[PDB]
Amino acid sequence: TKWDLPTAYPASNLHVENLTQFVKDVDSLSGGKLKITLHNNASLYKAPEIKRAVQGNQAQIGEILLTNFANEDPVYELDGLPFLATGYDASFKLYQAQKPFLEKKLASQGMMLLYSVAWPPQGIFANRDIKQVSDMKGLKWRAYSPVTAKIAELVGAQPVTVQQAELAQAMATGVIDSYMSSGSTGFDTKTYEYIKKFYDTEAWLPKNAVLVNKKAFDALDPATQQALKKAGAQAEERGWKLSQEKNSWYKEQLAKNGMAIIAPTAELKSGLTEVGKRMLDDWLKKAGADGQAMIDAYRKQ
Ligand SMILES: O=C1CC[C@@H](C(=O)O)N1
Repeated sequence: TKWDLPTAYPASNLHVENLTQFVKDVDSLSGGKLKITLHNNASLYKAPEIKRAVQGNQAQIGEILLTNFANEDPVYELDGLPFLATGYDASFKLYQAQKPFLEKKLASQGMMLLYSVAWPPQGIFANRDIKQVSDMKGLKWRAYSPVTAKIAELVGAQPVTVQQAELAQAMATGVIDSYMSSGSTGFDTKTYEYIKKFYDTEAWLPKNAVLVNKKAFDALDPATQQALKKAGAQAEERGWKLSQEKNSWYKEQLAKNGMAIIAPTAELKSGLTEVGKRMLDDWLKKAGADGQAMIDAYRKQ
């Protein structure tokens, strides 16, 4: 059996490095009965397209950024809310709280959640001095999701969505001067050529998820199914591992390259916390009882 797996990120990206090992694990564990071809850097499907591609079984498996789908259902927005889970442990616990509801929602559309891994803690790339939220008014902001567009609007920035595959170009032509993302993305797009500061706000840790079409899964023999699930579990473990481990490497490498890595003032964090509380209120209202259940489970961990 041959499957195709689109990802929106380049070969050098930590999630794709992990996906590369994952496809090798599926081959090895399934004894070669399942071969997955990776289509990287949005070459086959682009970020906004991948969930629909797997839903229709155009690709049997695919990697998405959960928060790209925040407008479709509140469950997708959760790991993009600022100042709710601001480290790897809190992020993993938020994930565990979210997971049953993510799986339920995906199941309603004929998909399975294979594994999910957090991007590194999100900071602000800017050329400006930002000591408080007001210092962000009027920023030419690059969003990578609906939620990150909302955050921009809430700080008075002016966002435009640009996928990572188009980010280097958007910076090089000056359409955007600032954004929130990881040291990972900053490094991989050589953001240091155009933008000189990264405020290490660790505001959230958004996850990617590898989704599988249920019908495609069901067509496989039991051993091959189990090989895929085991490869999936190994991928989750390794992905969280590599995400956290490389985070310090990217920050120090960005510094090597002339970027100022700056811890946020208490004032900047408090202002963004206020934005976060507003967004969580809004989210609870959209999400209803399921939102409350998720937040309760997260707060119990
Ligand atoms: O850290 C991240 C989250 C999504 C991706 C991006 O900037 O598009 N990099």
